[PDB]
Amino acid sequence: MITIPYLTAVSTYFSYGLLFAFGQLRDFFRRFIDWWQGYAPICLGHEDFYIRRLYHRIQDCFERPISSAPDAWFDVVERYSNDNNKTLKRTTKTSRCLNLGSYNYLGFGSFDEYCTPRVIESLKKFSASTCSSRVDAGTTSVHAELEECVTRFVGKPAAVVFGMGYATNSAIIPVLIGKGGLIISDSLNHSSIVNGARGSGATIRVFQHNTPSHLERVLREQIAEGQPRTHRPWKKIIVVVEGIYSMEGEICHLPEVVAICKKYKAYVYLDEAHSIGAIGKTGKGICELLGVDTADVDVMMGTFTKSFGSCGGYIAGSKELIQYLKHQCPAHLYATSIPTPSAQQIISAIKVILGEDGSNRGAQKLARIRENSNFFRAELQKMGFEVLGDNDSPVMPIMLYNPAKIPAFSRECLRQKVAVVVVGFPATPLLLARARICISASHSREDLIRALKVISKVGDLSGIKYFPAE
Amino acid sequence: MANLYVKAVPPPDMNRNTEWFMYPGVWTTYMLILFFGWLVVLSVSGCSPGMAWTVVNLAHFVVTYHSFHWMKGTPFADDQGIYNGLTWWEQMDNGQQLTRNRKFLTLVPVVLYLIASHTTDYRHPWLFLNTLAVMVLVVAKFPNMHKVRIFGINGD
Amino acid sequence: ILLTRKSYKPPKRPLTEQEIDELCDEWVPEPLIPPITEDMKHEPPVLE
Ligand SMILES: CCCCCCCCCCCCC/C=C/[C@@H](O)[C@H](CO)NC(=O)CCCCCCCCCCCCCCCCCCCCCCC
Repeated sequence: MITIPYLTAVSTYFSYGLLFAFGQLRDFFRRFIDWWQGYAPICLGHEDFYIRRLYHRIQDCFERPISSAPDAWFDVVERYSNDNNKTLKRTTKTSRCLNLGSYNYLGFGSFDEYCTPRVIESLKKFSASTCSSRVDAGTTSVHAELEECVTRFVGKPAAVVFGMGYATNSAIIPVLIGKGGLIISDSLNHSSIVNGARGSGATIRVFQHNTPSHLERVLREQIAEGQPRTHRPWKKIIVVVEGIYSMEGEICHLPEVVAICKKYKAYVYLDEAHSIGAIGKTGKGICELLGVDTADVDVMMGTFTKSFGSCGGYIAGSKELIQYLKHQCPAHLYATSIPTPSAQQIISAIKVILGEDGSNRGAQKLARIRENSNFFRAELQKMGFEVLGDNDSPVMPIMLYNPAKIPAFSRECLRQKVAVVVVGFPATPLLLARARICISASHSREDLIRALKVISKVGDLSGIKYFPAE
Repeated sequence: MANLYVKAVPPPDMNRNTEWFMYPGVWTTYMLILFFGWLVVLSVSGCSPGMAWTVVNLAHFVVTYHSFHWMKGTPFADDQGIYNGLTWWEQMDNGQQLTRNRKFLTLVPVVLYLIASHTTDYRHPWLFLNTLAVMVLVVAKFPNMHKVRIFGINGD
Repeated sequence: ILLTRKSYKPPKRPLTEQEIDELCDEWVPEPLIPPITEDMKHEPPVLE
């Protein structure tokens, strides 16, 4: 699924083994110096080896504090050590870098003159948020008006909105499935989905990432073998897939997945976290870009953090599914309602996207998010880099493959006034370290042109042009 | 200066600890580390090739035994210590026995001991040791020695 | 010797005397015969 140059797959294992060897050696001279209030230690000796022997070496590439709105250009605060690199502290000095590590695709995480004036007015009339849950006193009028805009937008009959995009997967999967069920998940699913599956009693299998000929062969075996020990019938089967598989940048093969789930009478659980304002000619997600009937999928989970510039989540489906969840979902019963100015800013963003604001800049954003991604991705391939994903996706990871290139590609770019994101080993597979580039609809062409020459010059030093240029 | 592209497939294996041992390039590095140690030993202190192969076989004993058969658990806290009563050898391949990658790991301590004996003229000063080392390695990797301990030493 | 063996999964852990009791309680048998109808019950002549 990823083409790896053979000579680089060898100098990566060597680079990791050298780190392992020096780390064990150094940790062996600490265990004999600890000779100089009775409870067990907070953490054992060797459960955080790669946290203190690999992460602390490059800890200045993460948790960079900024002091400006998440815009195309922000200010980055500078940090010193003051005690030989153990606890970084922040100065007063700042910079002015190009934002390429945020998520605001449509450029809503800013001050725009249709949403912020309405949200400020919906603040001084409702005071932040209610202190009760939604079934007691936290269902304001704004919370009832917003659950209609989401149903109109997404397309399904009814929807529920929560206040966290991570609790939208750990507090719902236990409700729909329980013990005796099955969950054929995709390999590269978020942590929230797997934690939600663990919170119930269901069994989890995994089919190969983004290929249906392997999804069929797993369903056949699992229905022909029943429960793992007492070969009862499987009470249910649910298949979980994602719209755009981030950190791989690929659009899912939805038409070929739904067709196989219909045949074996399994259910489908879609996850449009990255693809609900980005892809599509109207912004309706993958079910519109790929031309699939929205009633073939049973549940559709989403998130407003990335595109609409406001926290939250939702679930949409048949009108009895929503009635069941509103009566038996712990996140709906026990948790405080989503704040009011954080719901007005979703209402007034869906109005802009649908063009009901009077102006017509709801289509300029949707066109400029595409004419920027198709340009950046095309230009990176011509210089010989290795970028993944298709042509219609806001994310494009660049593969690095070497643990030592992670602090080298980031420190140079920050020094030349460009900010990016890099991902290491403990989170990713060992061999696949990458950098993630996020392109928004607020970047101008003059910025992408200037940022491509900064990247092309840094990529010569590290030698990450694995493919041949022209 | 880059050729020989390989299209690696992701085996699910759902375990950070023992999934990296399936991507292309592991065997070659395994052997090149051994061939690199052999040359570096007889450069920092000029000696006979036989002894140097002996020092390689003795260093490869402690490193491999302490890593594959002594340590238990995983260094990643994400799985909430699901594998606390298992060693790295037992976690491999979800407990599947006699696979392609287990036979390669079984076959190396033998072939490396043959080389350290055939160039040291057997004798007894080194023969006694090398035999003990290879014997310990091969016994620890037997299919029947699965989740079984010796007198309950480092067993629970 | 080894380079010719076959990969096998480790043996499974047998059912307990408690689990079997449940399976013997969920199982339900079908009726011995199908339910009768009214066309199914015509008597033949009795002659002398
Ligand atoms: C200088 C060149 C190398 C110098 C020595 C390097 C030896 C280090 C390799 C040891 C492999 C450890 C395998 C499992 C260890 C587990 O115990 C621990 C905790 O459970 N897992 C972890 O820390 C994370 C699991 C994966 C981390 C492995 C990173 C190292 C990747 C190298 C593997 C491929 C290259 C070597 C193949 C196996 C090497 C066998 C040792 C060779 C003996 C060398 C002595 C002359």
